[PDB]
Amino acid sequence: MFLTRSEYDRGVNTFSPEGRLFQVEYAIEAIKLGSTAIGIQTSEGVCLAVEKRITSPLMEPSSIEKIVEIDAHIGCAMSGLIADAKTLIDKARVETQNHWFTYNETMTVESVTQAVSNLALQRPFGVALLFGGVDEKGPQLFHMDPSGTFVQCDARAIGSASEGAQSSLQEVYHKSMTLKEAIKSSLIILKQVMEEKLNATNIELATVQPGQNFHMFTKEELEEVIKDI
Amino acid sequence: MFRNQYDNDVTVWSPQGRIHQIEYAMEAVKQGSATVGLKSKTHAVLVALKRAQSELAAHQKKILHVDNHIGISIAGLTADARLLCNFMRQECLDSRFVFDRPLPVSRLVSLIGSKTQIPTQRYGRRPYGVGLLIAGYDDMGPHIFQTCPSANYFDCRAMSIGARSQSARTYLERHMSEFMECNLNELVKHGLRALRETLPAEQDLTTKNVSIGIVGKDLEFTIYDDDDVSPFLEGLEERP
Amino acid sequence: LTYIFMIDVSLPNTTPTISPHVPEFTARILEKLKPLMEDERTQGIKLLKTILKWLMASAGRSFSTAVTEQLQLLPLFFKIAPVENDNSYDELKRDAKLCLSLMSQGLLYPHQVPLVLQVLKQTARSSSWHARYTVLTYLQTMVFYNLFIFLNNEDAVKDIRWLVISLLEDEQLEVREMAATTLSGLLQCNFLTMDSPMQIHFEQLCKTKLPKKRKRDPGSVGDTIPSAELVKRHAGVLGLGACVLSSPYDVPTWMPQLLMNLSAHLNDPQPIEMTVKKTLSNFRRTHHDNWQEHKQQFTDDQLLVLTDLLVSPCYYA
Amino acid sequence: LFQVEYAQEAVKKGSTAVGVRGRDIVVLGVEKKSVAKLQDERTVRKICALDDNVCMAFAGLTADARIVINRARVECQSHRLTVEDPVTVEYITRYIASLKQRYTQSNGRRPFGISALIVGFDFDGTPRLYQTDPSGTYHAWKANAIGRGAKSVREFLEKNYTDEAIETDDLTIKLVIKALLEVVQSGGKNIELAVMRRDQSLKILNPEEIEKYVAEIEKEKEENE
Amino acid sequence: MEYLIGIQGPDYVLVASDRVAASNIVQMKDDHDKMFKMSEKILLLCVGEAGDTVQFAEYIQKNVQLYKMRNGYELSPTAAANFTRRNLADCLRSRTPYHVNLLLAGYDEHEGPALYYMDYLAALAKAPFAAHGYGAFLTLSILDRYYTPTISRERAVELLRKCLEELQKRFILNLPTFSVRIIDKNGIHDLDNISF
Amino acid sequence: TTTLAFKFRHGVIVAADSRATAGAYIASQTVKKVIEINPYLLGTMAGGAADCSFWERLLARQCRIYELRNKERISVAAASKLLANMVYQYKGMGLSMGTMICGWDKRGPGLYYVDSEGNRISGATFSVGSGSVYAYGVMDRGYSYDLEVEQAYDLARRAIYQATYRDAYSGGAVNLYHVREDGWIRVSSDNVADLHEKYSG
Ligand SMILES: CC(C)C[C@@H](C=O)NC(=O)[C@H](CC(C)C)NC(=O)[C@H](CC(C)C)NC(=O)OCc1ccccc1
Repeated sequence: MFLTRSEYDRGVNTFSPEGRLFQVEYAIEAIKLGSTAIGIQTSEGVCLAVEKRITSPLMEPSSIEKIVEIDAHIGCAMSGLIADAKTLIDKARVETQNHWFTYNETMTVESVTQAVSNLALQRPFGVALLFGGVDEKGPQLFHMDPSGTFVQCDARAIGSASEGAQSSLQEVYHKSMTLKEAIKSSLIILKQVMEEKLNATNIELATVQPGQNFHMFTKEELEEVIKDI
Repeated sequence: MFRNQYDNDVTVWSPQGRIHQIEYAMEAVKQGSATVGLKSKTHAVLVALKRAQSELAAHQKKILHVDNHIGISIAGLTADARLLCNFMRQECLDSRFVFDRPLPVSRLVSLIGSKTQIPTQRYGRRPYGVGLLIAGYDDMGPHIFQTCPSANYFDCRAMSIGARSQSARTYLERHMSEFMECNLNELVKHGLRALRETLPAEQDLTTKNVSIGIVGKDLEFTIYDDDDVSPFLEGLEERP
Repeated sequence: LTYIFMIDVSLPNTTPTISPHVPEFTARILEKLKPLMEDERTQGIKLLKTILKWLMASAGRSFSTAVTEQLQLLPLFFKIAPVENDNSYDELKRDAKLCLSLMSQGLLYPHQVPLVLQVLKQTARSSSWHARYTVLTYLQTMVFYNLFIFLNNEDAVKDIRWLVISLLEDEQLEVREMAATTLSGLLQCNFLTMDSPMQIHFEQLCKTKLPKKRKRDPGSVGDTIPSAELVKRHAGVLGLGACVLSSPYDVPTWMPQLLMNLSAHLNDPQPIEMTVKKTLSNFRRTHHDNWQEHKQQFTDDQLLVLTDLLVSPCYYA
Repeated sequence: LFQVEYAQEAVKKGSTAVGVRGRDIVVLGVEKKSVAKLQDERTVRKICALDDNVCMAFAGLTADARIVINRARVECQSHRLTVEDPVTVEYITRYIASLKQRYTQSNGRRPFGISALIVGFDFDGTPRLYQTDPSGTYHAWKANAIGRGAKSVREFLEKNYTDEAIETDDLTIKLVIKALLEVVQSGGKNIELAVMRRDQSLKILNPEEIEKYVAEIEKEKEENE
Repeated sequence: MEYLIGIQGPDYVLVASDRVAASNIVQMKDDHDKMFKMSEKILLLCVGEAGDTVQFAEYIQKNVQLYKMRNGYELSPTAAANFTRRNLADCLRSRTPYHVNLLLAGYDEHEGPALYYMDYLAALAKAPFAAHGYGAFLTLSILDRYYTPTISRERAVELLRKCLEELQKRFILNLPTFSVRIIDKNGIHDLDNISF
Repeated sequence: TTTLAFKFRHGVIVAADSRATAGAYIASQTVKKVIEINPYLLGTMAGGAADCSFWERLLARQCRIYELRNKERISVAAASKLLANMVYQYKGMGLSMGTMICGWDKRGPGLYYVDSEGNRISGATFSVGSGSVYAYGVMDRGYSYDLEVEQAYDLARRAIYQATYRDAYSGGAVNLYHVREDGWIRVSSDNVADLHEKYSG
């Protein structure tokens, strides 16, 4: 409400007397104000759900994609402008193929998230990314912060209402959750933040399963899932 | 209202002959979670308490591998620690390629001190915000070292860095005489007890929140996490 | 439309105009907008867009703002408006946020203040979380401007205090945090005065035992809603945190005790852990400038507990 | 942030540009503003051919547009040299959006300041229409408008756009003219229209040709009355 | 080895090229086109070292196409030939030298038909007629004996056929089919391939 | 090395021998001379084994990045040009690579020959390697666009076998792949010794 400014805030590369870097903290918070994205990781599969928020009927819905395929086994959900994450998504895609050429093998999600973090370190970066894929360990989900910290999350929500979604996610999530149950829960949580009827344009749903590659649900496939709710 | 003209840059010297930005960076280590490192005649052990964003989140990794004989625990900005860790790994690999000899830990800590010093003396550079506890085994023996954002480094019989570190340091100083002759199991127990002092009374050490790394005459640096920490944790007595 | 209704005025010693009156026109629009308040709804949405443009234009031109019928249109705007502003909100939502801000910064007659509060209380009870969050945002501007008029009505001060405290215990985290932000600002401007009853209510809510049981482990359950006990604990810590944030640059005599209480709740499960970390971190940054004067209020033992606190963000360690 | 908003103000003041994607024809129409009594209109264009299969209409600062158009044209030839295939409309839009994201200098008005409607046909023969923003966000639209009156034109397009409207090449041209006619009032005097066609070079209709289409829409309106 | 020929008449430029692409002893392709359409009224015929011909010719084509997009008007055939000569000459002393022998045929509304001969050494000469390849030695004389400045387009096709017929009878190499194109005010027009 | 590819009514047929020879030593008889760039594209390897393997693998990496970046598969023409451009940069530096890029794309069935020299050509029938001359004749005499799939498979097997009989540096087994609109399918791997008994019998 009322302004609460301190001399050491907004100092760029200057440590505050406490030792915190305030300008970096403010930048990271602004980055996390994008559209809500929910990822839940289950033994059966990892599911990523995002809100498209298309402005006009004329616009083609496919052109706005918040879920992208880094590789057959890895997919990324982003909150905020696609343009901000374009360089980071490209780095991950180039690294996954560069790794394949050098070692003739798939790159684990943790190694892929570390490479994107290294680019972010080499500077806030302006995006929060959820990387979900099935690797040698199994189905795995990682969260990348605008700061560049990466942690494995059983269930994570990034975006404007992430804090509320995360509390809802905590109560619903259980280790034995099936992929079909996870899809329903993430969409139910997404509906609560959106406060809008779920439709194919409103939400984009993608899943990576151990046998299957990255799959983005088609309009008909999403419609069946939303109707069951 | 009480603005200081001399705290804007690391280059500026205060009229009291102090560089404020270096002191502010030194405080950054205290922001990080507590980490305890102690050494015996044959082994050096780093024990750290990790913290997690949520119950679902895995927990941040305080301890990292630098070489077969060298391991480090980070307190303070993680990004700075990753830059330092990458530098340390390159120096160690270079020493094996050129001399086929594990790089002496003392020489590595000196190189980190040189790298950290340059940001302190140059414009538009923030001093590193990470404090590192380094555990290594060399011909001289097991060694524990502490690095500071100031670029000073210290050889320590035992050291604790991070929030509530002083409580651990009081335990480490009290029982330091026992540490030199302690067996690996007892030395790890002493480190867990010092870390326990940092913890608030309600909270207690758990397999999820504790990371242990040990280097020794016949042991390459090994990081024990989750179930691996359970044998060490079971032996510890209940909180006094 | 603003020009057509300009002649109608509430100015003293004025006869009713022969020109068109705003109250009659709004009543016809309100009846037409009743279905939204499928074809009928779509026709209404187009009408809402035109009327919203009229209210935005009439905010400064109209001699008397806040006509009672115009106040009745506010609940529909609250649900449509977005919690966070964006350029992809489809125009009607973006316009609704702009209209609410212009209406909130409007002079209110003393007679209008009871009526506006009643509409605000009703929308606060509404199911939509966006409407409950928006009511708190509308209240913050509406109270700061026209501050003395609201203060003159004691009943308004009591009702505004109750609405903010009631919204503090709401299920949505975003609304709960906005309620704390409103309370901290209201305490700062002295519209709401920290009192022994207010602190006792927060302390009682803070001391609520967590359930300590998991519905998910047995399974066959879908508890999307957060546990009530966790919401009660968060409301108490959010209330104590708002009191700490009320004085950013000064430590009052009550401040040290509240800080000691906030420190105890640091290890509590999220979202309580995040709230305590942010309040303490903000207190440290604002109170660093005059710390030597601020330190005197704290006893030596109290200072030690505050110094040994980890409120660092995830990027640290 | 402030720079992006300043760029958005420049595009809003720009001449209206409307584009429609049709089954065999993609149409780009831009309003032509009056210049000066002694000025020559040949220099002012606002519709440019990036390549044989791609055409661009811009609303925003003229100087910034020249730099973006030149860089895009050099990229189209470079893509053809490297891959031997005509540039996809999406690829050229992605390049222009990236160029808008970085002016190549820290600060220095990094957003280019031009919003572009890029229309053309892919090697496959799929008609495509895309919109570029100073922010660097690029979207695909069946029909869209940029510049003065864009929001009002879009609503007319949303109601008017239909399978029947895009059924024939003449009808798609007429739809572009009708939408432009709302924002810009005149006959063929103030409107410039370009028809890409399919597997054919971009054609800018002559003033006489645009007037004939304008005359037909007026006759249809009289019949509708 | 590869054969190129051009005849410039009063209102037209007639160009023919062998259509055979060959490896060391075997003809990989018999449908090869050695003519690159730089512009609506300009054709570049390029023969020479493998790789160098495709890369250099494509680079010149893209730059001429770029000039049309940037300025909206096509380069003159004389300007296009001079741009090619400068680029080839700069590469001559560079680490990467292109061994390309080229014929440029074009029609300019202002200057009419133009035929240009450029060797690997980048020397540009305007010619009424010119040829490249080993077969050029055998066919240049036939063109010299019967060429007239006012030759008709039909007679020019007949003269070209006589040179192609000579290659079949005396040339050691097998060049069965030839690609024939004519450039005029109307534009480049493909003509039926002469086959033997 | 003998590798042959022809375009017929039912698709593109790619065939190869399996012999890698250092000097006159037969180092390998099981080498796979066709690389699968993508489920619809194949690349043939002739000339130095390392040169072809590294460059074709690099093309495969570029093709996957193109598919990920543009959300559409690379054309046979685009892949052929990309290999030609990369090898050309190192022209005159001793790389020896003769390759046929065979695949099905939006345009239709596609065959291109790319060489270390820098030749890139498209044709219905191509044969590359030391035994190319022997394969070319048998393939040319029995090749027709209207050939049925079974007849086409036999022509490819016969052309590799006759080439192996005459050429010292060709031998091993005939690896057969058929590119189809659905995608490439591995068809049969037949030892020339087994083929010799069938043909001679
Ligand atoms: C994988 C295919 C591309 C190989 C294929 C292509 O011709 N068949 C071949 O026969 C090629 C052709 C070569 C004789 C020029 N053979 C080869 O490339 C063989 C590879 C073997 C040593 C494993 N020769 C070679 O690469 O030389 C490497 C070498 C260098 C020094 C000593 C011994 C061997």
